[PDB]
Amino acid sequence: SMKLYGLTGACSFVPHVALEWVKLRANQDYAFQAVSREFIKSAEYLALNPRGNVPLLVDGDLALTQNQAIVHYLDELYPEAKLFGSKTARDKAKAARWLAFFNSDVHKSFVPLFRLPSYAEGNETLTKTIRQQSAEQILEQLAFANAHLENHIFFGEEISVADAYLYIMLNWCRLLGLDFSHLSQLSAFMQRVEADQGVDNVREQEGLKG
Amino acid sequence: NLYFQSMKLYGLTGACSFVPHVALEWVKLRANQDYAFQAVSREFIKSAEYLALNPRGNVPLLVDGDLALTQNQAIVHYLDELYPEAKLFGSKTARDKAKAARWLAFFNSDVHKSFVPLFRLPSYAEGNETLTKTIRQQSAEQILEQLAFANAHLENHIFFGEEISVADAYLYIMLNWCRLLGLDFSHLSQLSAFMQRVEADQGVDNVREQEGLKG
Ligand SMILES: N[C@@H](CCC(=O)N[C@@H](CS)C(=O)NCC(=O)O)C(=O)O
Ligand SMILES: N[C@@H](CCC(=O)N[C@@H](CS)C(=O)NCC(=O)O)C(=O)O
Ligand SMILES: [Cl-]
Repeated sequence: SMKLYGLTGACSFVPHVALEWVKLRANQDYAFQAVSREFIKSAEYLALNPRGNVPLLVDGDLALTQNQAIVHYLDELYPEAKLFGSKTARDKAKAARWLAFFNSDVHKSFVPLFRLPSYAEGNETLTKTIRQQSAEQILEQLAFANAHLENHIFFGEEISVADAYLYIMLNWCRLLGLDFSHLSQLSAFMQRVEADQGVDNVREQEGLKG
Repeated sequence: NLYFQSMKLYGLTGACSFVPHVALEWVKLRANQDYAFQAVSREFIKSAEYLALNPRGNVPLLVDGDLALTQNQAIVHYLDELYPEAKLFGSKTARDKAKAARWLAFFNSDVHKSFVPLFRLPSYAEGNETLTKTIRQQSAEQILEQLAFANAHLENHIFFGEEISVADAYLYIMLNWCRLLGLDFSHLSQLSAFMQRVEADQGVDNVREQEGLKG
């Protein structure tokens, strides 16, 4: 049985949702191990993942990192679970495109809001500037996602791992006090994602409600 | 013939779009499917005509009929689904493919961004000589720490797939960026040998020719 190491509420939410969909749709249970930021820098965890971060999926002798690799792997093993919102190559790729945008381009913009560059620490003006630029970048990227939702209810034909990724980044925005109320589709999107049983179960497990 | 055109890749020569270019060349060589390559300028990708195809104004972009597909990882996973026989991830087996996909993701999502400040200095450092030097040094250090991790893998593996893969193509082009930037990685001893192995691949060789990367 596979095991996922994750930080609750972090990007590892997405493979956690994927695993729960596999559970609900393909009848395969899995283990979730919530980790602390202290544990992931521990000698024990570093021996499994020298990069000292999450997600990490363990499936027997396979220790697999990277959000996109994990979910593409699960999709290959369990095509019937429709992790990318469809079974057809074209539609899966379109959802994979959104996942990749979120994971490679958007998540990136958040990094300075979670961990300030070393050169900025103690510099009030530079710190403010870096945080401002991150906020502006995020809002510009969210506007692009929001525009898509003007004509589509999800980032797949049905709900997909891309939707889970945007959802969690919007939860980060709420926690950081980065408002997105001007992007008119995002609130309803969050409600639709929250209505999915797999998402609901994971939000419960990771302590994300309320 | 008149109803189905080859796939078309828009790319910047020598940039990250090299990777799906190599993927398409491998599909050509191994699955006998030709494709079109359109080299673009940095000016053309900010043009009105191009923004109509790709509002994000960057590359790669793969057009296959009515599908306009962006993102390196999405493009290569798509081609792998259509042409599994091409072994774009260095294997046909799900676990071996996933391990290669993990390296591709590391390169595309984690390492590539470390280069960003070296290609385009953050605006707030413009005109600030000391901050500019600190940013560039720190970015160079970050890249080398990430490359050291790739180097370690190569201590007991010939490639990042079981056979050569899109992950190898991604590291390769980043090491080409390092050379072009003057970022010395020669203390990581597996990397030069790795570049030679990658360059020996027929598909890589073909794409390097097409993109003008030989010297
Ligand atoms: N490209 C990686 C990025 C993973 C990543 O950024 N992980 C972060 C957030 S989930 C993390 O573990 N941060 C804690 C730390 O690095 O100490 C992936 O997609 O898996
Ligand atoms: N996450 C995107 C990143 C695309 C990207 O970084 N593209 C660069 C090339 S390395 C680009 O288009 N740069 C535009 C320019 O240099 O003007 C992907 O994987 O496709
Ligand atoms: Cl994109």
